[PDB]
Amino acid sequence: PTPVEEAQQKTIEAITKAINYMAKRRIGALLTIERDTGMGDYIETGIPLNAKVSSELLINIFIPNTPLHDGAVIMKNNEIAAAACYLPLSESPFISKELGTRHRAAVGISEVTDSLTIIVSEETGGVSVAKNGDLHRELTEEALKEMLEAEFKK
Amino acid sequence: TPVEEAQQKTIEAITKAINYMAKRRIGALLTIERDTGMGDYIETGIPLNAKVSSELLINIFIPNTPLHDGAVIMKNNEIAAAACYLPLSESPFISKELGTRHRAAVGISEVTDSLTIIVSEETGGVSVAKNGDLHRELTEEALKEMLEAEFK
Ligand SMILES: CC(=O)Nc1nc(C)c(-c2csc(N)n2)s1
Ligand SMILES: CC(=O)Nc1nc(C)c(-c2csc(N)n2)s1
Ligand SMILES: [Cl-]
Ligand SMILES: [Cl-]
Ligand SMILES: [Cl-]
Ligand SMILES: [Cl-]
Ligand SMILES: [Cl-]
Ligand SMILES: [Cl-]
Repeated sequence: PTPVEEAQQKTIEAITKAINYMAKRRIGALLTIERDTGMGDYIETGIPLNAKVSSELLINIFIPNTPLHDGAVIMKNNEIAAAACYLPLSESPFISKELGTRHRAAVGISEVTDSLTIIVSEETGGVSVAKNGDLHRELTEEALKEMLEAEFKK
Repeated sequence: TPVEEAQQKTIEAITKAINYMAKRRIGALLTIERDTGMGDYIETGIPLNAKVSSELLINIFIPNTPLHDGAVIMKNNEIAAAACYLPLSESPFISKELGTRHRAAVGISEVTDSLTIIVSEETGGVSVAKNGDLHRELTEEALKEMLEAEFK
């Protein structure tokens, strides 16, 4: 385990801990992780943080009725770049009618970037992921961690 | 100058966040490093190294959240860490009207030249600890003058 590999693993654990905490509490969340496609244009629409990753900061951002909780958090490598960001809303006809704006935004950014977006439903606490225009819903924590590990490789 | 404009933006962010928390009576503890290094206390909290904004400061201190207990420590115009430990003053002149937040603020002000702002969770009153003294029930004008004196 090189320092970079360990850093990546700590970031993955930080994400999965935060998502699990919010899922249990029905705390709605929208977390977009930059991959190879730069997302500066969307990062600039939010509140700049440029912060180190922690599960604690991720949770604190999404607490309901707070300044930062609406909109997307966008992450870069080992960084929380900005919160309350705008994302394009998908027009896909495959987006279930019972889903929220968070899901429409996550699929939207996944259609025009190679990013990975995680969504926590404030209705059910269910966890979903948007990638390449596809939305995969009702993920177990095992499924989420394995997705992140597969996606962080490259 | 760019530095000066950055400083005033930081002061405005702090004062807007403190005003918000005072109105809601949200307890808060914010220490700003000056010439005495505070790395030993920064290391006790959660690393952030985050840009200052009123929004982030508010989100940190929301009650019953991971980051709300402990001190935020600011250094070099950034939020270095949250949920940090500070030394509790042993002064016999701190009123028992005041909380652990205030005793920690006075304590760090006894061993550093930092400026610490405290919002009371009971009254929303704003105080500042500097050089071992605690200045209570501050107006918005007095807090801004203190921060301007401190950043100059
Ligand atoms: C064109 C447009 O409207 N883009 C949006 N993006 C995001 C991330 C939004 C949002 C609103 S409330 C919430 N939790 N997330 S709206
Ligand atoms: C020895 C010791 O414990 N020092 C402390 N520092 C800080 C900043 C504290 C705090 C603020 S709010 C809360 N519940 N605790 S206790
Ligand atoms: Cl970019
Ligand atoms: Cl939702
Ligand atoms: Cl779901
Ligand atoms: Cl409170
Ligand atoms: Cl908590
Ligand atoms: Cl208090």
